[PDB]
Order: sequence, then C-alpha cells, then structure tokens
Amino acid sequence: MKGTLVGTWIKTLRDLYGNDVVDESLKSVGWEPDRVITPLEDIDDDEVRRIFAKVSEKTGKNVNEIWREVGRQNIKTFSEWFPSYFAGRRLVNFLMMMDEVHLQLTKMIKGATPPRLIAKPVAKDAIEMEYVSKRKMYDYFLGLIEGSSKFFKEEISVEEVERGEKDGFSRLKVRIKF
Amino acid sequence: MKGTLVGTWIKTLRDLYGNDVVDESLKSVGWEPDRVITPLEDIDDDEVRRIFAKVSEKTGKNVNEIWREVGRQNIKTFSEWFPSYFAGRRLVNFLMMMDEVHLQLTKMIKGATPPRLIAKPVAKDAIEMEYVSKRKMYDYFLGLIEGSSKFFKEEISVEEVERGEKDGFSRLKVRIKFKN
Ligand code: HEM
Ligand code: HEM
Ligand SMILES: [Cl-]
Ligand SMILES: [Cl-]
Repeated sequence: MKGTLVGTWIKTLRDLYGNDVVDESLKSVGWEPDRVITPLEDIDDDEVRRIFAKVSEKTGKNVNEIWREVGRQNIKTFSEWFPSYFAGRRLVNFLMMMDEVHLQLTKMIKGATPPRLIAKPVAKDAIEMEYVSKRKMYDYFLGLIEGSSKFFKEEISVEEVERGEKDGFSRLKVRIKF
Repeated sequence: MKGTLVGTWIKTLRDLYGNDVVDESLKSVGWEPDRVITPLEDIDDDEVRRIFAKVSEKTGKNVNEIWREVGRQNIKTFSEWFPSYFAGRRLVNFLMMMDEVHLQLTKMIKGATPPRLIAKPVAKDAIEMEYVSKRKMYDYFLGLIEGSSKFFKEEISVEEVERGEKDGFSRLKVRIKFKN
C-alpha cells in the first residue's frame, strides 16, 4: 500500500475514532504512535490489516464496517491533501477521472498495482463503475463513493450490478444513479 | 543518502545529460546501468560523489555547475514522484514545510543526517531560509530553490546572505524576496 494513502488513513482514523484508539493501534504493530507516513514509503498490507483489526477490537465495530466508514470519511481527508482534484468539479466528473488519477499517483511505483476504476455511461443519467483489484476492498470502495456523494452534496443511487473473482483479481461493478 | 533521492538524481541526470553519460557513470562504480533503487535502500555518499565525478568528466562541466543544474531540474522530477508535496500549494508554503518534510523522510533511518532548512518570514514579501548540513551541497540547495520558482511560476529574488562552515556544519543563509 502506498505511503501517501496509508497516511490519509491514519488521519481519517483519528478523525473517526480518536487519538487514543489510533495511538494504541499503531503501537500494537510496533510503530511510533505519532509516526508520519511519507509518500516515499511502502506499507506492508498485513501491517494495515493488523492496525485495522486492533481498531475493530477497540471500537467493537466489525472490520468491514470500519472500512466503509473510513471510505466515506477519507474523501474529506483527500479534499484537504489534494484540493485540485475537487475544486470546480462535479461528482460525475470526479468519479469519471478516478481511474486516471490512480494511474497518475502510482506510476513510478513498480510493481504498480493500482485499483482499476473505469467508469462508463450506460444511459443518459447514469454510470457503471467497475472496481478491479487483487485487494478485494469492496467496503472501502463503496465507502469512498458514498463519501464523494456526501462531499459534493449530490444524492445518488448505488446498486451492485456484478461481482467476481478470477486469476487472483477481484471485481465489483456498480450502477450509480443521479 | 536516501536511496530514493538518488533514484531521482539518476532520472534527472538522464533528462539533463543523456542515457550514455549516465549509463557509463553508473558502471564506473560497479553498478548496473539500469539499477532500480528501492525505498528501503540507502546509498553511500561517496558512491554519489564518484558518480557525479564521472558525469563531470564526461560532460566537461564543473561538478558544482552539475549540482546547480540537477537542483533546478530535480524539482520537476520530485513533482512527478511526490505529487502530494506540491498539490494545492504555493511557493512559500512549499519552502517553509521543507525542514519538517526532510525530518519526516529520514525519521525511519538509523543515524539521521538530513539537511536542516529552517525558514522564517522576515518581512511582508520575504522569508529567510538557512541550509545547514555536514554535506556542503550549496549549489544543489540553490538549484532546488531556483527550480521551485520556475515550477510554481512565482518570481523571486535570491539574496545570498552568508555561506561558510560554522561549524562542522556548512551553512547557507538566503533571503528570498517575493514580488508580492
Ligand atoms: C482525490 C481523490 C483520491 C485520491 C487522491 C486517491 C488516491 C489513492 C491512492 C494513491 C491509492 C493507493 C493505490 C496503490 O497503492 O495501489 C488509492 C487506493 C484506493 N483507491 Fe483511491 N483515491 C481517491 C479517490 C478514490 C475514489 C473516489 C475511489 C472509488 C470510488 C477510490 C478507490 C480506491 C480503492 C478501493 C483503493 C485501495 C487499493 C485497492 O483496492 O487495490 N479512490 N487511492
Ligand atoms: C518534494 C520535495 C522534496 C523531497 C521529497 C526531498 C527529499 C529529500 C531527501 C529524502 C533527501 C535525503 C536526505 C538524507 O538522506 O540525508 C534530500 C536531501 C536534500 N534536500 Fe531535499 N527534498 C525536496 C525538496 C527540497 C528543497 C526545495 C530543498 C531546498 C530548498 C531541498 C534541499 C535538500 C538538500 C540541499 C539535500 C542534500 C542533503 C544535504 O545537503 O545534507 N530539498 N531531499
Ligand atoms: Cl488490508
Ligand atoms: Cl556528495
């Protein structure tokens, strides 16, 4: 997992569950409580799991619920770290550029394993967006979309169109109705 | 020196002087011309000094001039590798966070010499910035500042106030005048 992203997660966790829950979770995997993760670093995805497992144990929330909440809230954190992605833009525009954005933010990191997020028009008033990744981060994905709707003040309708697992890759396709 | 930084230099050096000069400079120190430096690796400063010494010989450029040019061009490289450090930000913002950023980027390293780059506003349209380091990379520092101005498209005047050892530490104090 890319450093900058995990950095946004720590902040978002603090925003959601408080400094003590987070400080404690970070210590449990052996980090400094106030560690600042830099864009440079590569965080073991299993360390992330364990941090999140601790958060779950401390809050009493199921880990998948944590991911959902982290997804919704992280949009807000993004809008502060990367304001140009949000400024003078519509939700549709935002969602549609996402696939490109993730290629851009990842492409001196090899092996570059960024999630695919191709969005397409499938009628006059809606998109299909397909998440594709070995990581199987469905709740996070759905959370971010809810967070984007929240952020742009645009109520949307989200329905799962299909799901799949092949050759190591997981996929989830949804229909987003404005 | 932090491995990833050296990564940026190799790229920048290719952009400036071409693959042949870079390929050969790397080989002169027993490297593979295409070596990729992981975020885990640290590179010995002397290996860096030697690489740059070959670039100097090959291009016929004085090495301080090389450092100057690399500093200027490395900002562009940085902007491609570390977008988050540039995102939604202006020159003054960028410059003044630099000291903290450098501490953060080396904090995971055992014995930690990052340059210090304390800035402070000294007037309406000016900050003072002091480079402090054992490494004495004066031209690189100046280059990065110049490169930043070009990148953030914000014109500045750079007055070099003082430069010298004081002590054990090389020091370079600049006053950076913004138009506005
Ligand atoms: C400006 C807004 C956003 C920024 C700057 C951003 C950036 C990033 C970055 C740098 C990563 C790390 C990727 C890697 O290391 O492979 C990531 C991961 C991820 N991104 Fe975003 N993202 C944004 C919004 C979104 C949105 C709107 C979605 C979906 C609707 C999304 C979906 C995901 C998912 C699911 C991951 C986890 C990686 C995986 O599952 O393979 N992101 N994001
Ligand atoms: C995103 C932008 C930047 C990044 C990611 C970055 C990162 C780094 C890193 C990781 C090092 C290695 C330090 C070590 O291993 O001890 C370094 C060295 C250095 N940095 Fe930066 N830097 C950035 C911008 C700047 C700027 C704008 C300046 C000056 C205004 C600067 C000044 C220097 C200098 C002069 C060195 C040489 C090391 C020394 O003299 O001791 N950097 N930089
Ligand atoms: Cl995970
Ligand atoms: Cl050197």
